[PDB]
Amino acid sequence: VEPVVVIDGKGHLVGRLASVVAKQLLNGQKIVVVRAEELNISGEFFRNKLKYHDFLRKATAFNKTRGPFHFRAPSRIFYKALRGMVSHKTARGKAALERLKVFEGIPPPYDKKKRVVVPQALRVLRLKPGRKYTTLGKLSTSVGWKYEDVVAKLEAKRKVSSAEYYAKKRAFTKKVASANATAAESDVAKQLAALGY
Amino acid sequence: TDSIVKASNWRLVEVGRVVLIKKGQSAGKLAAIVEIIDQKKVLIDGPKAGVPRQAINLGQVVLTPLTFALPRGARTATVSKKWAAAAVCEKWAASSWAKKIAQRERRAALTDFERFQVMVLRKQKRYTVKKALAKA
Amino acid sequence: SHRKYEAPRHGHLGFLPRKRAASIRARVKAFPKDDRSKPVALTSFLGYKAGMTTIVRDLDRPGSKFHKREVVEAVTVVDTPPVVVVGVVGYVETPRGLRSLTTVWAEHLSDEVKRRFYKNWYKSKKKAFTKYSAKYAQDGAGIERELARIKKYASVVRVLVHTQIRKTPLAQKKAHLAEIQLNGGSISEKVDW
Amino acid sequence: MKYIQTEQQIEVPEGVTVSIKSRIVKVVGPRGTLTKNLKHIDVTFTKVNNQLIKVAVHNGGRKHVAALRTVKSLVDNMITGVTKGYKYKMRYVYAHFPINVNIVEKDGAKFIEVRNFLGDKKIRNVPVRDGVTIEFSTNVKDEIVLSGNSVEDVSQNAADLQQICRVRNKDIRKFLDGIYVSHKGFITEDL
Amino acid sequence: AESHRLYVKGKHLSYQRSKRVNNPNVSLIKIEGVATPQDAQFYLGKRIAYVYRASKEVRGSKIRVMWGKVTRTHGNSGVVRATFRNNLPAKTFGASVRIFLYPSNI
Amino acid sequence: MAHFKEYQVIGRRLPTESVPEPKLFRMRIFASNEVIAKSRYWYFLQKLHKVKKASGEIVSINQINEAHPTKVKNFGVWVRYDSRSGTHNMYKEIRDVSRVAAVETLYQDMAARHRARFRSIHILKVAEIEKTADVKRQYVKQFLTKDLKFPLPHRVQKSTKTFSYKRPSTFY
RNA sequence: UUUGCUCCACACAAUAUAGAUGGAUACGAAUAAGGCGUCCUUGUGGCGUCGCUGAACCAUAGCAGGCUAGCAACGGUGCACUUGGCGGAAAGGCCUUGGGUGCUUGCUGGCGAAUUGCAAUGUCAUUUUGCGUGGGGAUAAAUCAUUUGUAUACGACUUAGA
Ligand SMILES: [Mg+2]
Ligand SMILES: [Mg+2]
Ligand SMILES: [Mg+2]
Ligand SMILES: [Mg+2]
Ligand SMILES: [Mg+2]
Ligand SMILES: [Mg+2]
Ligand SMILES: [Mg+2]
Ligand SMILES: [Mg+2]
Ligand SMILES: [Mg+2]
Ligand SMILES: [Mg+2]
Ligand SMILES: [Mg+2]
Ligand SMILES: [Mg+2]
Ligand SMILES: [Mg+2]
Ligand SMILES: [Mg+2]
Ligand SMILES: [Mg+2]
Repeated sequence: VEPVVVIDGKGHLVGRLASVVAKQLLNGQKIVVVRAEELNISGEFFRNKLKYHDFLRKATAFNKTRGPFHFRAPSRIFYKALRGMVSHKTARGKAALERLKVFEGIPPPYDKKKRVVVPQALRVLRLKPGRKYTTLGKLSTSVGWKYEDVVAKLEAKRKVSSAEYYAKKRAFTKKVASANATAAESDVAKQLAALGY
Repeated sequence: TDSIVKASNWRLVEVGRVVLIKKGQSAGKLAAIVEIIDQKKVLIDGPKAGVPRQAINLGQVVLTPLTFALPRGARTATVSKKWAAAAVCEKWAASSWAKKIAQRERRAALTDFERFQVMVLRKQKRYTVKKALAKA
Repeated sequence: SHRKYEAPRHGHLGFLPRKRAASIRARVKAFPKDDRSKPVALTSFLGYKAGMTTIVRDLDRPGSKFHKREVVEAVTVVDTPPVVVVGVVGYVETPRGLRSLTTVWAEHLSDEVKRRFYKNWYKSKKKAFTKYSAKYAQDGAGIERELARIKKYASVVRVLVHTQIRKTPLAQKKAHLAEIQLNGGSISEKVDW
Repeated sequence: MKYIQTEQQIEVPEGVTVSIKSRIVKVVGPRGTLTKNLKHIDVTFTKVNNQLIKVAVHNGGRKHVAALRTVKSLVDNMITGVTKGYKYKMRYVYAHFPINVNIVEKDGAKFIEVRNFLGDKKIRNVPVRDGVTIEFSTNVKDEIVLSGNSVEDVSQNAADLQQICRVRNKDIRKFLDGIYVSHKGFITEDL
Repeated sequence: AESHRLYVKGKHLSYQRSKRVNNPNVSLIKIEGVATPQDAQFYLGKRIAYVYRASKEVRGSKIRVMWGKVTRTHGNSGVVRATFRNNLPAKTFGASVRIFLYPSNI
Repeated sequence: MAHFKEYQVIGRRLPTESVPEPKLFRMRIFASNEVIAKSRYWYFLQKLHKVKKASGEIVSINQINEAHPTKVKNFGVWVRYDSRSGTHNMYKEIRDVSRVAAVETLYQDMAARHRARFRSIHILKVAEIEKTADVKRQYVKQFLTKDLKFPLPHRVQKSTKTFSYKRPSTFY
């Protein structure tokens, strides 16, 4: 449908977002995911902290380097959920994984690009209300991710700019609306109306 | 300084609530809630729309803003009478909802020629509007 | 089976790997927390280790058996001729960590530092910084806008200083260059300094 | 079994105006203003008349319905806390070493300073929470009085003081020393 | 105009396969905008091209084409099965493919 | 077991020389088809009288439709079932528009709450409750109050496309 | 070490390609709540309206889009230039001024198209590199050997040398 699809991860459930990203890649669709720190996991914060520490004790006994790597960042916690859904040791898998980018925050050019959502991974649509869940940023920070403040800062700044942008556009669509309605009731208008437009 | 507590005013499942049936052999037809069975199940009757009096899952149906006076458990003859009395069809047809639906049905029926004509007209409408947009 | 007698291990595993360091000049991995109410100053200094000697002094330590008594103590001595400031680097915060935005340099550079930029000095045409030097000859536009760009951006500010090794008994001739963080106040005041 | 609707009533007195958007509650009255975040709950507030607000739960389970009443309570103690106000009284208890309690300040502090507890040379400090005022009660022996608009803040600041005085390494049946909450009530007299 | 396109876009997804064994004789094609087997019944027999490039000019072009046709529908989501004159190279899983409007029954 | 129909099944012992015209017993059976229904008949029949299919005969099999299929009813329901550790009698109340639909959800309920499969259940009685406030269990009584109305908060529309350009709304 | 290097422009030759074929079309937040319009006392405010999917919006006619004339408009848009400003999270992109210029399917004309033979992707994208030209621009270092010992099994390290 589009050469590139930018997903705003905020309010999405990790495994369900991962599951749909993986498939799109293997079908040849490029994906970049933004705001990974705003991602969600079901279960209360403590369960998922505990689950991370579970993952944290696994290491190669003779050399901790060869052993499993533990990435603390939100985008990387995500990439793990995703990479496990791809057969990543095959040329085909490595090919699909190169179609992917994950980001905490919304860095340049993507900030001025439109982003979309995935209704089948959306927490508020998916989780039954009252169930407890977890924000990826807080989880990561508890396991050693260093950058939560820097990201939140830059975002608050980015969010101010985007607000002006929006305001100017909402104003412009107010003129366009007024003009469109002054053309209403003319011939060409009523004719389009007949044809469903 | 008054109190001021919100609204959050929902569509209610109630006798005489009219619903748009979203999937089935009826599907796009309006009907009315007669009795109510449980939290997920109600009895509906659609006589004007040609939909058979039946038990149905709430999830197969979407609640509209429209309501009209109906006796709980009112039979089909009665329902048909109260419906017309209340003029719910013209009321629905007048809604943006219904209009949006009819609109896209028109679009789908378009002939390839008609599509071409829609294009020449948008060209024309665009010319004068963009004009007006530059003068104010 | 099991050790049969318990003893602590040998050596600290926090000092691994035990390998030659990447350079003779150990890196400063942390600087003091910045208090921006104080005047601008260096947080560090460079020097050379000369040796040690002995000292005698009276000890002031209420409660100690040696309170008010003399003690004799070993001390080292590091030779520290004045450092000289040749430049500034601004750093900005990013979700990937600190990165260096720009580096502005002084217009004139001692041969002591210029030496550091060569692996063969005698054969070289010594062209280092010659084109950079010219940016000053013009009204200074380019140098200001960098200096300017540091202020607008830049969470932290470091000075580029080097040692005057010629003031030292050493035979070396090739000076040592390093970044020192400025902990005095006000990022704008910092670069101004 | 998923009860289809159950609701509660919040009575509003003649001095105050409570306003709720999303689930954020603001109760403003003679003694001040309190606000509280209810977003963690899922209830629906409804105004009926200026002296009456309802809270209800639709299609709720046991645990959910249980949370209805406690929502009503929290907003209630906001209302009364903003009118009558809250007052917690505590007494010192010691069988030998007199407990010495002051109020010190460091860098805009207001700390509660407890000295000589069970003879301790250690100086204990509990911070005064914003919104609560501490007055050492005149004419009553070793009484301390914590008061404010917020039950939650007063009850907690009190509890902080009573817990900093816990007795280690003795039989706490025999050693009763402490600062204990001795009365709970309002600021305004009569009611 | 700007759009010259006479075909519907599609994706080479897989070979026909089990869990552990594939069948290079059959390719599974995802057709854009076809979400159900019923929708996909329209395309059966339509001819498919996979178009690609090469270094050696041959008949005068550097562009080559493998031809095939849609054969049956596959599963509930509107995927389609198709066979080609020679089997598709399998480096093309994920590659774009062209479904035409002929032979036409409209 | 399936979507149920209700059958009338009538059977008897084979006629003997000295006992021609034996006594003709009837059962009402809920089953998905006549094959299961006749089976069930002999099942309970051998639990009551001295017979078995081999010495008996099915006289008649007939399906019985709901008298008023569009009318809502409160059904009282009586059941015997086996648990892991014992066997037990129950009374539940089900509210629906036909007997056949009621038995459907009963079997679902017994499966869900008490983990009873179809083999482990006997329907003892199914009968319409004619006067309200003979209605006992309150998960039904709840629905008999006057002018009954309720909303359906937090609504989830099912998306037809993997991506959305909006962000959703649960308003209803 | 046979006229080398770099940036801009075109030219030829190769080489490729995880897969162009109208457009990746920008608030934020909440979801037991919101978007938009409007009024005002500028608020957790009054009133109106909307959703129930992007099935949208925008674009889309012309030899793959040729050669030409006019009208109504004063609009749109492409391109190279010029004005002022913004953006450092990876800014490397966004906005604005002014004249020039091409196109305009907003409307109305003149000419062209075949014989590619009833389909055969029927070739229009962007990667890297090489060889000459001529328009700007620039005129070094590292290594071996020798040497120091703050270094070292050998390499490596650290000094020094017109
Ligand atoms: Mg351990
Ligand atoms: Mg259409
Ligand atoms: Mg041991
Ligand atoms: Mg720079
Ligand atoms: Mg003890
Ligand atoms: Mg003891
Ligand atoms: Mg096998
Ligand atoms: Mg490739
Ligand atoms: Mg507004
Ligand atoms: Mg309002
Ligand atoms: Mg739109
Ligand atoms: Mg043209
Ligand atoms: Mg023409
Ligand atoms: Mg990037
Ligand atoms: Mg040249």
